[PDB]
Amino acid sequence: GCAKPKPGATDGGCSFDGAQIALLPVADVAHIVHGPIACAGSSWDNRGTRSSGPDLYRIGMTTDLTENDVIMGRAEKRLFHAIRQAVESYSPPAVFVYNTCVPALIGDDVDAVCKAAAERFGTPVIPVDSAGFYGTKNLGNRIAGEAMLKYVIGTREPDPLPVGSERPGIRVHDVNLIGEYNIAGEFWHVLPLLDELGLRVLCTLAGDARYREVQTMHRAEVNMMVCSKAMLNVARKLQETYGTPWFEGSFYGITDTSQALRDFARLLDDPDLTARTEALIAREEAKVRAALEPWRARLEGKRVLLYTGGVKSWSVVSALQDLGMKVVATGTKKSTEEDKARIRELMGDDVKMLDEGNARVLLKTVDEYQADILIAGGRNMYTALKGRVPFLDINQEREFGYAGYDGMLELVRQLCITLECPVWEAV
Amino acid sequence: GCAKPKPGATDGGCSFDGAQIALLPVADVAHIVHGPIACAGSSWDNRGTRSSGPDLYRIGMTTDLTENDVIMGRAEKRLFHAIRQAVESYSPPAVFVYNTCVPALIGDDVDAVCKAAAERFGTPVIPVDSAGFYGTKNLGNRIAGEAMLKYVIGTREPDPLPVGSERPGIRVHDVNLIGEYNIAGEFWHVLPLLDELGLRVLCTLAGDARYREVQTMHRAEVNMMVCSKAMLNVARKLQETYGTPWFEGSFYGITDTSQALRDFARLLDDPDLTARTEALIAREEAKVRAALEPWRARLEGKRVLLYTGGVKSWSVVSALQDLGMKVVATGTKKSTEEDKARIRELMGDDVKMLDEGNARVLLKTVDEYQADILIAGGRNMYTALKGRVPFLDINQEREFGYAGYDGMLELVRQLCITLECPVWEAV
Amino acid sequence: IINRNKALAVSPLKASQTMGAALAILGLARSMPLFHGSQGCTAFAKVFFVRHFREPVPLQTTAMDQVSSVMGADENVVEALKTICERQNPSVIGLLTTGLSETQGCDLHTALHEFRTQYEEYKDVPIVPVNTPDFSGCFESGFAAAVKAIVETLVPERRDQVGKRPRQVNVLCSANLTPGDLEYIAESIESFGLRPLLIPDLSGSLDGHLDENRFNALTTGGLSVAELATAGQSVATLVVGQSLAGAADALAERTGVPDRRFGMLYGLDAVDAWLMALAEISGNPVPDRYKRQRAQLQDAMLDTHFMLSSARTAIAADPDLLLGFDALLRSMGAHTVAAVVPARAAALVDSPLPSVRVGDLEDLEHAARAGQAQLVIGNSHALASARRLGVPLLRAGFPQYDLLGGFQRCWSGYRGSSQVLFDLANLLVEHH
Amino acid sequence: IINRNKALAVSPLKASQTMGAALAILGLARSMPLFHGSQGCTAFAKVFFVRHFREPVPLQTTAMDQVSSVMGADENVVEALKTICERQNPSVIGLLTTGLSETQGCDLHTALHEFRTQYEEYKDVPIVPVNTPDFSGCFESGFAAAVKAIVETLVPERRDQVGKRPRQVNVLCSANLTPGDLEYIAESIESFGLRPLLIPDLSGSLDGHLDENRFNALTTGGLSVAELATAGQSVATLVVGQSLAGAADALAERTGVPDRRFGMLYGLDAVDAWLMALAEISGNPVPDRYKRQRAQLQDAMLDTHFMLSSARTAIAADPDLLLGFDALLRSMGAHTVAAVVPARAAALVDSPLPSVRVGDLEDLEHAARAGQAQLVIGNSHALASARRLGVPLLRAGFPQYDLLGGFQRCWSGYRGSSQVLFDLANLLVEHH
Ligand code: SF4
Ligand code: SF4
Repeated sequence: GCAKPKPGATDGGCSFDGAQIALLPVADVAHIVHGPIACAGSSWDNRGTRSSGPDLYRIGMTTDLTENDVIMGRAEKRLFHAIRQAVESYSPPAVFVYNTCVPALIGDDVDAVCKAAAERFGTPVIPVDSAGFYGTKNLGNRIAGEAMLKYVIGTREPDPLPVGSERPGIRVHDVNLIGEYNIAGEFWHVLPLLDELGLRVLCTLAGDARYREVQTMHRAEVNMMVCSKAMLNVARKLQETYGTPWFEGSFYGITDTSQALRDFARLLDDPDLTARTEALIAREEAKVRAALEPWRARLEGKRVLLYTGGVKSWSVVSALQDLGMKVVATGTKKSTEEDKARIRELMGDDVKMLDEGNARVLLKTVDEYQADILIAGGRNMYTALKGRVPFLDINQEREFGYAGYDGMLELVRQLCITLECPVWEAV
Repeated sequence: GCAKPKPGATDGGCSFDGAQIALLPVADVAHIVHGPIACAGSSWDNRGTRSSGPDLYRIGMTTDLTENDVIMGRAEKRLFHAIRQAVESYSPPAVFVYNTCVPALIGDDVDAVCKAAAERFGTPVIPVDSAGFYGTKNLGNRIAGEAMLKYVIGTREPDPLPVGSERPGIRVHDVNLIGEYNIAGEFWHVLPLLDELGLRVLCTLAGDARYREVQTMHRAEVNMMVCSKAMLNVARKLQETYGTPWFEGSFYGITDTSQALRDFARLLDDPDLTARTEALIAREEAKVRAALEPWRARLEGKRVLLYTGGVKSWSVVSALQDLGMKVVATGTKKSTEEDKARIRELMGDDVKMLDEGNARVLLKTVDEYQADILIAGGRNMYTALKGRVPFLDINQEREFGYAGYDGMLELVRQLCITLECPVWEAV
Repeated sequence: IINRNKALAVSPLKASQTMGAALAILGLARSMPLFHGSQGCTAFAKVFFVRHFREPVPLQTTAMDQVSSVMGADENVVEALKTICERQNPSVIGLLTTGLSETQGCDLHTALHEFRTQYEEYKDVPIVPVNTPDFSGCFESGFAAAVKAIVETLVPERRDQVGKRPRQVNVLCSANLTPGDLEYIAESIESFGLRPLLIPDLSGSLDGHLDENRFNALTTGGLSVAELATAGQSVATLVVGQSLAGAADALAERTGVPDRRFGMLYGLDAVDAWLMALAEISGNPVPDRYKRQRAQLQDAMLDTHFMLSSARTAIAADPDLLLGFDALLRSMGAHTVAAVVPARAAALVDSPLPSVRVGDLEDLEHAARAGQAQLVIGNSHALASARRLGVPLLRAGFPQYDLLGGFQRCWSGYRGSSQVLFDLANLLVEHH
Repeated sequence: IINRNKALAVSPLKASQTMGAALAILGLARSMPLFHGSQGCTAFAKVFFVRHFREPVPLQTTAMDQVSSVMGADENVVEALKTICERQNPSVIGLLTTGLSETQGCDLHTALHEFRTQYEEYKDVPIVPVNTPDFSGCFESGFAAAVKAIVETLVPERRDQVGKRPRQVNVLCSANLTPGDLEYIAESIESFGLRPLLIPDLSGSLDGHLDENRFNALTTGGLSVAELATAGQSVATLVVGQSLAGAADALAERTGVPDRRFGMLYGLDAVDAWLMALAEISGNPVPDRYKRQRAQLQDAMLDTHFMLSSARTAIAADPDLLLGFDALLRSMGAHTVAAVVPARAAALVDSPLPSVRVGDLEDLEHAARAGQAQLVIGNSHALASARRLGVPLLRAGFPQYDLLGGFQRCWSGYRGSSQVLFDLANLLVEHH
């Protein structure tokens, strides 16, 4: 689950952070943070997504609450004028106000201030209530889904497919990807496969997405949970409210990519889609397997320690699993039941109590199994580096690269670059 | 004149250097230096011209004579194969081979090797025979003109003016600019004036020039010597061989620019051109004078020491002269009769014997008159700087900028930048 | 004068007091900063710093709950102090208030007296308490405020007057001194035969500095409380950067050591006076080395004067760096056409600038565009502003996550100064 | 192995022997190089250098006439020596043969004995004679040959064996050591309590280094003949850069001082062994400073390993720099995919590269393209090659007229090395 013990595995970030991880990759929107600088300032350079157009989500926006403003009351005045500023200066399609510990405490009415602002100025303003102290990032991810109820609701109908018009295919198959964040532009590797099968994605939920894309989500024919289970709540609420079926898959590894595409085929039901999807997987497996053989000698048989940190990390396992590296995973008492249940299957009906111990447990735990690389996410990078151990970030946020068939092409490259690096013996 | 005294004012560079200064700004051509690396290597980064297209004159080319090649005879073999290389690899319109001390000494027959290469390969190869030891840069400048006799010779007729076609003007007035090197792209400041008056420039002799432009030079109606008197020999030989009249002027300063345009008007004779040229000068003087008044306070009354170093430097004097700065010029025994005769008019029927003394004479000579800046060309830059005196390069080669009406706009800016710099008091 | 406005901050220049106060404690050896606030506050600060120095950074959380509406956090602050003390056993701990915990007043001193009663924990583990709400001041002031607190918590008092013995020179370092600035400042001092006590010392804590596989609490630190104790006695104290006046005052009242303070160490005058004050403090003369570098700098001014004389620049930096870069540039004839600061800060009279703004990068872009910046000085956040003008960036300042070398650059002194002229010269030249 | 070809040189990588031999004399104090050749040869070499150091440079001309077909230049060489001697009165003069004068054989020694008879001029003004035809070898070999000549012309002989007294350590510097390399080499030595005699010393001659309004003959010089004379006696001689083996041999036969030579001082190993050889020569240990820097470098390797591990690079440099950069890069997992050199040069076995080419920039561009250079290290002349690939440049090497800071960069040692990793990392990162 999750609870928090002071200075013990106490790092993870608020629900606000969590909400902002999920809503920011909606590029053309204005993303106003309603707090003091602790909140905005830093999380702004940010991480991950790549846009193929608008870069508004890259502009740090925030009502910059001075102390006077919290000698209560002014907090609201500012926000109202902060939206007026966003709307006139940048004219966004829509505006998202994120709530924060200070303003939640002094009782700030985000919702009502937002609605007033919608009406007076004419730009949809969506309130995300997830100040940090509510809980963890996951919680903020979920609160981000909930708010997309007052915006997903077909506040708008699916565009008419473009006059382009792929012939003999039922180009009329609409779908959604929930939780794909086009991080490092990785999704650019999957989208062409979808397009080939004639699957129109109404919205990649926070992956090169635009506001007007989200509006139309209820008309999807099949929703798909991309790793993220933090948002099971949207797949289910869409299912229950519009009848739209769903599944879970990842786009990391040959197996999952093939499987994700496979159960697209059988969920929205067509024999032409189905025959074509086998043809596609046919072609791609052929391609990728062939391009990977030369590399098998080099990485094959290397031991990887694996650590989960909120990072959707069982996905990567699917990948390197098939290649042939022995994997050892572990969660930390403050793990989801997801992690621990998966850590279970993978190996040993015992440890996922690696405790709240940082490198202490972690480092020595690498040593224990004689692991070759540690894989875990940016937090645990410097414990790996300084403990003179090879490392490989679990972020699609980054500039690699790792999904679909062609993803693995640089996953492999990235593993060798580090675990064959002559710098390691030199320290 | 010129003669040379060992380690005394002994810097100036060969006739090869001189020839290369004159022929290099023919951009699309291949410019092969037939020598050892002393010759090419360095002079290659080069200086000055700006091209509006082809950058081949920027590629260092040279036959790279090893010692074996000068255990005579191979010298010629190489060159022949050197042209064959330039012609196949870069397909230039034409190719220019420059002669050099070592190859002139061992008797290398440039002319014949060139002609052989022309015929076998079909690309005009022009031989420039001006190895360093013949004399000075000026000499190399003159040898560069001579060689353009076997190429200027209408080896080609003037293009038909473009279907553009400026109406009511006798757009049919052809001219040449001999010795304008479009240095720092400065000529881009004059060309639009000429275009307005409907004077077509057949060729700016070595200023954004192309091979096929030079070919057509004999059909000019009026030739114009731009500062360079080192090339009086072409203006005259063109005049005597095709009857084409000429004059001398500079495009530095409001006066000369207006005067150069004026005697264009009265040389090729038209009352419409004439009335229009007054109109132009009318407009431009109005413009520039107006844009210069605000600066007059700042530079007015500053004393400039002026030194000639092969630099066409009496031109700049015309400029700052009108602005109001008191000018004191000086030449160095190894000066042309040009310099000394002009130094004469400017001031004092005595000194132009500043001797071969470097900073010794120079520095103290700046101090003598309490000069504010010294102006002389890149050689004397560091004697000025380190003698803690303001400086301003006499190169149009550079990235400023100084000709035509709009040129003075940054001459003034460049003067202030240095002689109002707080760095001077700090040393 | 200083201009301000309201009301939405667009791409903020400013970072929190409570982060800036956190890297001051980060410059004590074997230390551990502790935010009294919810966990995201620290998880954000942490990311900020590691992406800067690209090296791990220790930072923990009071972990205020949704019930930070009920029990102030008495329980939280206390269990945090007991937890760390017993888990990594710091040489020092930093107790920092956030915007959240300050919303009450948050019984700072008290919670610490609530963790100055129970205490099977030794005690003798010093604790620096700082008040630094996200909602006031800024990074730099934040930082300068944890130096006031560091000074006052550690040894200032009992001894005095007669506590001024050795040839030890105290240096009060400000926030925008990098390890490479700090090394210059220390090597510079040592070369006069003095011995620096740097307060505090990021040189010690932040680079690649260790030989254990794991370094838990910053052990690769700067100031040992041990040796900070001895700041009481010492010939003089040098104050580097105006942001630290209030700390030079605290330092100076509790001991008797006389301050000779001031500027960021940029430009001729700035380093001239630094060396002089050092020659005086120690009698012996300016080493031949810095005699030479002054000559090297003067020459760099002659060679770069063409390009920098009259350059329009726009600077988006903490007040100290502003004044430091303004001075440097003005010794070249460069005009700073646009200065944007995060918060009011001393450095009144504005320095010689007719004016400066508080209002961050959106303001910079438009102020820069107004007076025609040729060049913009600022942090990684400024790339975008610069790139959105048509203009070169020279980053300085304290978020630089996009530059491998940056956290470590020596800006200070004769070579530092001269290298900065090379860089502006080179940027200006190639974008022209 | 080393590949070559013919026949037209396109954008040459190479510069003349006779120029490189000219900056070695340029690193003696109060010296004046004299080309025996026509004037353009010097007027070119001058431009080259001043555009590099951006400071004045003394260089004169024998001034061979069209009549350099008749009287060899007897008269010319002699009148040139008498003229300078009597005009600026050098501490040393360099006599250097060009392509032109060598075309005869040019009675070098003789013309100098023709100016070792007449001589109302004192004499006692040493003269170094060097044979350096534009038509053989290259800049670096040029340079290493005027060091052999410098060594042999100045004091080597009479004394011996018993001439090896103090704790003075000789350093034979190669051509691609910048003043900032030489200062690191000198400060590095001095920090062990040794005292360096740098042979020769560009540190002294080339930066902004003077206080007279005019400096005629380089007075801001490196090596005093005065102090070069004392190289006879000295504990050991350190040889930096393989180009200097023939000079290490000359130096070593005439005195008895034992050499410990080699690499460009790049990377861990390179500097480890530099410091060790120093600890050994002097008994005392490696100062705490360089103990730290080695820790700093190792960290810069961990942080830049992501970007540099497996980078394709292409290098267009003198053989020394090649091997120096190759080593550094290989310690990172970087592949040098294309190495282009100006001339054969020792460093046979090629080092560990399967091969290297002599043939200059046109070759580099195509070799680079062949193996997919991601990055190109070279001089200002390489911009165009780099810009014509789609690729970043990091200049090093001896024409860099387009970069204000460059003639002066310290490449060497732990910080030098680490700063080079920051630079490649940063170029690689932003072009991706
Ligand atoms: S022509 Fe003569 S002086 Fe001129 S660069 Fe060539 S060899 Fe040297
Ligand atoms: S923990 Fe609270 S105050 Fe801190 S960054 Fe998160 S929302 Fe903002």
